[PDB]
Amino acid sequence: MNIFEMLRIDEGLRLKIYKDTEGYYTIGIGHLLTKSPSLNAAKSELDKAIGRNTNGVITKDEAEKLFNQDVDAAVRGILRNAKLKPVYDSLDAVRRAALINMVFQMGETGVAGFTNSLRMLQQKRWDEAAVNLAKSRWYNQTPNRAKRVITTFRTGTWDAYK
Ligand code: NA
Ligand code: NA
Ligand code: NA
Repeated sequence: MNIFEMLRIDEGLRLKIYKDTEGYYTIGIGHLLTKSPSLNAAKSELDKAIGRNTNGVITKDEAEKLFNQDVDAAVRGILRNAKLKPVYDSLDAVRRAALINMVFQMGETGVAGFTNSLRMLQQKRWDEAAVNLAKSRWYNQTPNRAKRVITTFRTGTWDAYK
């Protein structure tokens, strides 16, 4: 198990534009296109992201390219953020993947706002961090995925993904 396989489990793979859990146009492996309600706006984002006229359908290789870029962007965003980088640096490799997963789903700014959870993770108070992470819109709206990510932070194992 690794961050790519973990996110593939959590995000799935679809090759045509569809709406994510928040109702936002998405493609591939959880590649958010736009929060706009305009499908045309989402298709333009897709064409710009892929570099060709797509009219809403991509290949698996194209989906995997966006996914690679998106995982890279999540790590890059953690490392450039003054609140996330110290937490990331303090974690082991499994829990680092759990933090990348959150940033992939919610964005750098969203995760960096979890001030109290981040402090408990930096303190390595894993059960307390897990309880605190569940007191969130994130957990309430995607509880099964959040439970998997939280179990990864709690245990430092891949038990929730195997
Ligand atoms: Na708490
Ligand atoms: Na869920
Ligand atoms: Na589990």
